[PDB]
Amino acid sequence: HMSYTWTGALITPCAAEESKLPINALSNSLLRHHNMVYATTSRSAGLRQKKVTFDRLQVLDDHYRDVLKEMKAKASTVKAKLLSVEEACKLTPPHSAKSKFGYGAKDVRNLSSKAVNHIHSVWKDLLEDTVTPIDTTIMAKNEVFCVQRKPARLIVFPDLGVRVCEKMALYDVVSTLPQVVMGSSYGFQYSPGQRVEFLVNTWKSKKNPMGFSYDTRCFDSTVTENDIRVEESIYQCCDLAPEARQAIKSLTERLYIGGPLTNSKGQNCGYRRCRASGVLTTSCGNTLTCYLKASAACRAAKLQDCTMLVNGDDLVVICESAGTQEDAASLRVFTEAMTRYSAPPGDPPQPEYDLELITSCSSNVSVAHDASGKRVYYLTRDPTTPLARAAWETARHTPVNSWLGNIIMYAPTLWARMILMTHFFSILLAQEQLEKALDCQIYGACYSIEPLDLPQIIERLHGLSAFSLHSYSPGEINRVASCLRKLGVPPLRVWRHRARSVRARLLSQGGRAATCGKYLFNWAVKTKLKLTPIPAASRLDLSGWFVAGYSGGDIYH
Ligand SMILES: O=c1c(C2=Nc3ccccc3S(=O)(=O)N2)c(O)c2cc(F)ccc2n1CCC1CC1
Repeated sequence: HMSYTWTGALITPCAAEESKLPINALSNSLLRHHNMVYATTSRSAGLRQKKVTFDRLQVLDDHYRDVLKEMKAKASTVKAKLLSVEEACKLTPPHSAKSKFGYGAKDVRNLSSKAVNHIHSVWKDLLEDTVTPIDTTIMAKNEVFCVQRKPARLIVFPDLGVRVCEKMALYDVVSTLPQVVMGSSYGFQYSPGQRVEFLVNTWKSKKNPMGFSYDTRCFDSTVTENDIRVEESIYQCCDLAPEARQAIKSLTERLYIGGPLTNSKGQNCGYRRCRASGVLTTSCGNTLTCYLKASAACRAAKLQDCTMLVNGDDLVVICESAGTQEDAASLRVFTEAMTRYSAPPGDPPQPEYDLELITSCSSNVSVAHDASGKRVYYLTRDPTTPLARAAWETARHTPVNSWLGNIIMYAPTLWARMILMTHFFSILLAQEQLEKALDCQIYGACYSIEPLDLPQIIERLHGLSAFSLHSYSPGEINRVASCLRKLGVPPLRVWRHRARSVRARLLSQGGRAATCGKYLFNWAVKTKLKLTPIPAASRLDLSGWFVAGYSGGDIYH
């Protein structure tokens, strides 16, 4: 029951790929250890293929079926609607990969006759045929990391026409069903601050809290045909139009369960029998399957008063401690059960008795103080990957601006405020591009955002306290400082000096620019200004933000 079979044809690129960090006049102001930063390319795709190709065995017991029955009971309450062709078209990113059949994303977005006629033909084919495997493209992702090299991850996706049809059939389902089935355990319904609140309140709900993260090794490749059919059975519990039931069956049989892999040159590379990383249901499917396996494993291990938090393949569990020795024993049983369910561990899970020591969604809770001196919890992460990616983006325009996503999601953090805000506002100022909209990605969806709207966006997501936090923990400060030394980034004292300059330059611009100076860089002046609620912030349409995850799902706004 192999995750993949291969022909020996290579996974090929679409254009020249760079692995070495490009350097321009701005690079050394941010990062001097250029050799630490690299991008993955198709040259490492063979190594990735070896890692993700293996046999999956699955033994399913009564705990698994009991949890599944409960999930299906909750799913039965969901009513989901078909999207119109127009609605689905307007969800397509402007720079989404063009179709092989003679039209592109902008043709889709404009509702061109050619595009709309083809989408109708694809839809009719889904209704009429529930058996023929749907072709997919396989490509090596180009992502940036700091050394200590990862092989490229693989992306697998069907044609643009099919992607639009997935939205028509499943957008409402994948946006609504997860929170109904999993309630407060569904992670993608939370902003960063909401996630912190849930984690803190859950920790406090236990007499003697214990928590752990669980890392499944190569999750997508552990997902079996069984798993994908079980997912479909959950979708079909919803109140759906008959037409939608048929399209969902067809997509499951023809696309989600598996299909042929074609490289960028049109050659057959092999066949997939595990999760595709580039379909609409990747996020919802991984979340449901992870929750199902983990909930059943909790029961196997007799964990007391378990509360889970699930975002795709990323899992956190907080429960009542039965003692340190008993806790470690329970985790072994948990892992054994997950392994039987085809979710074997990467790193073995570790019990933690301090909430700040748990990492999940690459992040941890930490504590700072607000302007009144109150202790406030907030979400942070190790800044190594953010800074490596920011270095790349200093010298190259990319389709997704990680620095922008990171400023939005980690606005309250020491590193996002002192380094990312300072560095990028200085660059944009110099080019007068503050008002130019940029694409970023949050929970898998693409947003087009004007940097000048950051103050209002931050206030809405994090509150005004994001502009006032200070007295960060020694642990957090020490981690940031050591990261800077590692990458050869100037120390925080240099960044404070630069932020005073950037703040003054923004204030001299007037308007929204001055608001950025005032709010984003109040921390850099000795005599702070008041900072009152921004009237524009109460006006922003942040509907669609933090409802669901759509990683690989080709979703825009
Ligand atoms: O977890 C993320 C995700 C995210 N997490 C995921 C976790 C598991 C599966 C799929 C995703 S995903 O591809 O949908 N995206 C982001 O897209 C993200 C983007 C930012 F710009 C900054 C931080 C981000 N974080 C950490 C923030 C923490 C509240 C959860």
